[PDB]
Amino acid sequence: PGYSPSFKKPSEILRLSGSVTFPADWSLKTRLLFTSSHSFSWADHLKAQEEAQGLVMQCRATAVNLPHSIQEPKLSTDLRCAFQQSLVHWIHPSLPWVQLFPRIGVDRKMAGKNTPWSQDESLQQVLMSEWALSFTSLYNLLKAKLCPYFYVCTYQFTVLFRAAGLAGSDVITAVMSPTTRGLREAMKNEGITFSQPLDSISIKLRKEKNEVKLDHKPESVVLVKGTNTFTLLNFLINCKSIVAAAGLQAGLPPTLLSPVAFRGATMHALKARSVFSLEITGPIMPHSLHSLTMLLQSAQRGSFSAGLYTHEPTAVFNTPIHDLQNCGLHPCTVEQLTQVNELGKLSLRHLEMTDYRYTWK
Amino acid sequence: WEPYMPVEPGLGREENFLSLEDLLMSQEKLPCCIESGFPRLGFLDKGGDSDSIPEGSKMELPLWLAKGLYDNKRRVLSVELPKIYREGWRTVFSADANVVDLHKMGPHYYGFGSQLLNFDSPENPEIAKTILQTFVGRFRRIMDSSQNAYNEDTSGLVARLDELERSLFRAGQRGLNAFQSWERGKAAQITASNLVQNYKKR
Amino acid sequence: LTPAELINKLEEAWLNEKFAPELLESKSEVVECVMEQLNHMEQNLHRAKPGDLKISFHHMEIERIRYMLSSYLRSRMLKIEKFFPHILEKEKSRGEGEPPHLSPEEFAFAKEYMTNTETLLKSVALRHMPPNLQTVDLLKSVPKPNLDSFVFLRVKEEQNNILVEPETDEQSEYAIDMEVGSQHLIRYRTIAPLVASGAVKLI
Amino acid sequence: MFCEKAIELIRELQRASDGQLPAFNEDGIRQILEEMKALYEQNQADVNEAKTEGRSDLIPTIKFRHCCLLRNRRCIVAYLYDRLLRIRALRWEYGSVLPSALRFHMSTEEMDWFNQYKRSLATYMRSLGGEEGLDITQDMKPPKSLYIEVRCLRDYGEFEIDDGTTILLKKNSQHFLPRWKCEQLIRQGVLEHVLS
Amino acid sequence: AKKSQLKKRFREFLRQYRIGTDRTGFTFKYRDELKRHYNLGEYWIEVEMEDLASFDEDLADYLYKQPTEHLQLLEEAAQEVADEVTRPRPAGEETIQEIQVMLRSDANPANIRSLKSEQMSHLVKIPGIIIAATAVRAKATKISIQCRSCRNTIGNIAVRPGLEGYAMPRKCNCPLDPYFIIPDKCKCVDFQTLKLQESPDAVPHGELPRHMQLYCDRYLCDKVVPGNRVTIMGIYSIRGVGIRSSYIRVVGIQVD
Amino acid sequence: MDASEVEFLAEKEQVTVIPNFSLDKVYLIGGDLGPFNPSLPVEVPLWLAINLKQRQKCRIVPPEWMDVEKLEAIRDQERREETFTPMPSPYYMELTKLLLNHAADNIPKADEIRTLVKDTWDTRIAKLRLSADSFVKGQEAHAKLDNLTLMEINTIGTFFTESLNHMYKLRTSLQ
Ligand SMILES: [Zn+2]
Repeated sequence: PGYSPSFKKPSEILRLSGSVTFPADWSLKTRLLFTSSHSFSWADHLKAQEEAQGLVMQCRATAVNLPHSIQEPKLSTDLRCAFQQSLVHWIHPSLPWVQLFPRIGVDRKMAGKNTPWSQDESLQQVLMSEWALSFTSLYNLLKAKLCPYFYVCTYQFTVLFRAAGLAGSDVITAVMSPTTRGLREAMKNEGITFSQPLDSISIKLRKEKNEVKLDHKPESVVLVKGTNTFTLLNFLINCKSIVAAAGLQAGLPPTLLSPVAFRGATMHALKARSVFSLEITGPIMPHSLHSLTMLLQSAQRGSFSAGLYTHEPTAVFNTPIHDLQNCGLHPCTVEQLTQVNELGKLSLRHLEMTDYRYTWK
Repeated sequence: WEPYMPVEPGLGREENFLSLEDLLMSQEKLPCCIESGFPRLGFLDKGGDSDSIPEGSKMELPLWLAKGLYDNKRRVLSVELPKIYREGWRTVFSADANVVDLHKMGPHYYGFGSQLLNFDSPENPEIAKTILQTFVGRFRRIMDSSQNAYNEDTSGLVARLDELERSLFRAGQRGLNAFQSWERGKAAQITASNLVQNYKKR
Repeated sequence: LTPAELINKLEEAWLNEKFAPELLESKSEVVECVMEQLNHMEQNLHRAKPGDLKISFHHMEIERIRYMLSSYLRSRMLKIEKFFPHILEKEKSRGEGEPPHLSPEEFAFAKEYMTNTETLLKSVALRHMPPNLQTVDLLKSVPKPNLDSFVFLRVKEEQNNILVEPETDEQSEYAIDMEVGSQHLIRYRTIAPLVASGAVKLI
Repeated sequence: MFCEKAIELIRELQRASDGQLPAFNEDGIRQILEEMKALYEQNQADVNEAKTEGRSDLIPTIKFRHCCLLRNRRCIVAYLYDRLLRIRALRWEYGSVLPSALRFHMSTEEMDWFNQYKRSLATYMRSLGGEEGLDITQDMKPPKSLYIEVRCLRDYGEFEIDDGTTILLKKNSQHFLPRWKCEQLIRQGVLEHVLS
Repeated sequence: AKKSQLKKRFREFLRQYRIGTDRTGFTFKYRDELKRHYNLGEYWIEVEMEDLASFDEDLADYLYKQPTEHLQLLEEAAQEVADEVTRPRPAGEETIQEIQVMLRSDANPANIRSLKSEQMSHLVKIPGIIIAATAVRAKATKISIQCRSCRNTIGNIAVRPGLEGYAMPRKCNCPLDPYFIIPDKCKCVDFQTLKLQESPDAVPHGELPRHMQLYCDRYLCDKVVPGNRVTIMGIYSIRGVGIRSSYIRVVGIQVD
Repeated sequence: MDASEVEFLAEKEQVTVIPNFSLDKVYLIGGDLGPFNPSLPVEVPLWLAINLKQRQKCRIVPPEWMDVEKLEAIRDQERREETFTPMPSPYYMELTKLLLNHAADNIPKADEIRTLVKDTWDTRIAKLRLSADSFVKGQEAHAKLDNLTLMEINTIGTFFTESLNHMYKLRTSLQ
């Protein structure tokens, strides 16, 4: 229509054209990511009955032995109940609007929050008294072999009490990772017998320089053993540097973590979410990780991979140190935790299981 | 469209084999101690009369030689940090980073500081942190100087900047001039390249 | 596929190639279709009687499309010239079922360029070198693409649960839910498959 | 010590940052090669002495000389590659035929490399599409109009168009030619784009 | 009041002045300059006088004859425009800084011996050569006073620019004159005094050159050293029976 | 990506022109050009409109969003929300510049339009500068830049990305 009789419409041209078990890790993970070829959808949409049964089973220390392999995980009530049981821990301070697990080097998430204990003093004293009672009850539970271990997380250092028999030891132990010279000297003047395993006054300062080199660093780990743990408990309860007096975490008592109930405990749960991949967030203790691996071995037919994110200031807890049936742990977990610490200042970063064989990285 | 495209230097602990700037940065000398003597190499030391360098002597070897002869066993050579990277200057840098003169301290500060991490030392976690915080603290002034400076002598603003920061300044200045020339309607002219004009000057 | 969609695909390929640190997948089909359409339109314009405004319209359109095609091919050529050894090594170990990254002409050009560089370096320097030191591995000398560079992107198809900085837990927020039509600033390594599958456009 | 000549050679290149391919330095390369040969001979002699007569103290000297040799090779390789990079741009800026001024500063091997690069580029251009290929070198800026006003800046004899008629390019003369015929002349420096 | 209208007109001048033609393009000249200077850290601009005349001849004519109030209004308008151009400022820089406006023109310069008494409180342009200078002292702009007896506080008092003080109140609103200046609650700026000498050629035969005292403030300090030829634009003002010393509040310097 | 290329992408929007010549339908590779009837609107790509106006063969009709009241509303909205806001066109600056420079006798009240577009541009650029500063200060790894046009990105690009690359290299070296 108007064009010369050789013009081709643009569209016309185009028309024409392997160990059995992994080594025990005593560090505190903060996030876990499991990846597997098979589906993780079984750990979703848990019914009310399953959650109630899981909570009751955890509180009553019931051991669950799943079969060697499961082909219909979505129809297995035992597996989901064991999952809900494995996602339960106890924390003493119950303040829902304040983050409490990561206490070292966390100020962005602690900024701009309603903290009445920072200024008021009677409230701080009440919180301190309750914390002291909870700590004493937890230690008493540990002594009678009714609790395997528990963590104490201050805003400067972290302690780990272990029962008699765990990690190859034969007596109650205690590990303080970031210790300072002043704190150590204060411990010496109280009867505690510890042992680090890792101008004339100016000359004395020079001598202290070799001593004060690795302070505020993971190489200042301090190991207390035997009956000295009781005096350590009393000293920590009566110490004046556990609670910060200036900053964001001013007046907040240290956090207590435990796998079993104690006076003042608050039942908590870990967040699980499947995307195949499965994500679990929160304070991960070794028994939780072992139970999760035990469940996923049967659910995934012995084929999955795990990526572990670790809390660095608790990695030195793997430093070697050398009747637990009522402690409230699975016998397999007790067997695994009663080993000799192989890792040193190092934590697991990648775990892979193929054909029921573990190859940790 | 830049006609000439030389090989970019490699930031971090790894260099580029074909980079000219990385070939000059490693030339800078670094304090070293000869843990095991170099026989028949005493001719290098003009003052030394013997033909062999004795054991325990101290020399300022270039960075490339120190990297080549270094071994974790520390039986052939040991490395001492330069003065700028020790605690005394690190605290000064932590005080305020916009007041120092990183062109006289060292023409390549970030690159040499990163290369120092190849040699093992108990102070590397602090050196890396100091370098990162220095860059973070000096970024904002570089951005403001580069963006907001039109038709003005920039020799006063780039006299205290090392080569990486000078390259960032050039990037900012060429990102500003392009927009300013577009708004003034001078970006619609077909013009010869700078290389052709420079050749014509000869 | 209308010709307009072909032009839009050419524009998208051009923009994606400009901002990518590596050499993206070849799109030789679009190149050939555009070239054929331009070749036909040249004669279609030539036949028309002089003095017609349609001549101006079509010639302007042809000049407007040829520039885009030339720019895309020039970007590909520059990327090939900067990283010839790694590209050639990846092409040698190419597995069937994976889309090719080089058109045959580009592959021949890369071979010839590598041969020229090796011959020149050898003859000029390596002959007179000490006999022990006369072999230079170009796979360990020529630089490599920086896949950690930050890029701008616009999302076309929704993606959920995207992990930011997968190797570190220092980041406060590690999960990003990308919606449709939003724009983000993120590293190239994180969202390389999305760009490869066409779900994300680099602009 | 060593490598001084190589580092001076590298500095010479680094001084002229904006392309500007300088004259080839042959004496420096010769001296570097002689130094490398002497180092290799001394190193081999020391190696034999430590091999047969049992002198374990000579190993660090061998390591030192080997490192020096590696550095000397690295400098020469980088020096050659940078000159190749500078030479490549001449193909994309000064048309196809190189001016004699630039050629006078080029070595014979570099000239052979340039010719081979030009042939490969031409082959790739022709390979694109049917008939004559799409010349990538041209069309280096977004197009805005068909005809542009230009003015000569020097005498260039006569410039011919496909119509078979030449145009007498005299200084200070203006012609209203189409854009696609003058872009290369503008980029070379023979014409100047005149805007209203 | 008319002050608000004048301030609005100055703001419109700053926001709407453009340079260039539609054949090339238009660029706002003073808004861009204000943004660039404020981001760089230099809080000043150099406003020409022919541009202001071209925009609004009345506004330029009210600056050549009553420079004080009109220059103050121009500075306030510049501060408001600079605040609106860079409205989302980074954290910690919410407060807006004060802007100093310098003037410039291409008029033929006058002479020191041609300054009559009629041209008092008028903008003048006199060349000369600097022969002296003083140390950079401090001049207050905002002061706060407090009673000695009842400790009542009257803050944010403004002090006029130039060599002009502030008469302190007598009634306490506590004996007579109970008010003292609080030391730390004072905002100060730089302050310098120069001496301008008549040019070596404008001096008549058989007569020594005359002098004139100058006043410099804020970014005009430490710009001229003794022995420089300058062209000064400033406000002729006053600092025997009825005799008053006269100085020149400098608002612009062009070092030659 | 230079500003000329960003303009090249903005010269494909649709605008309405009123031609004076007469021409039948033109079949372009990117679409079909409507019949050209004198004193009758026909939508054309912006480059064609600019060429016709420069050759004195049309009369550009201003876009809908180019009104004083709408632009004032947009400017007031932009100076109110902390984050970026949607714009009437993805190429508002290029469209404003080209239309107001090449055809101002047809568009009425051009000066106020140019004064309001500039204010909106200044506010958006200040927000972008704040975003860049906050990104570098916090050592983040991701940012959500919604409703941000291409020219505003081009203003600060090739400087932000290189700074982030160097910061990342200096941030993960011990690893
Ligand atoms: Zn009083």
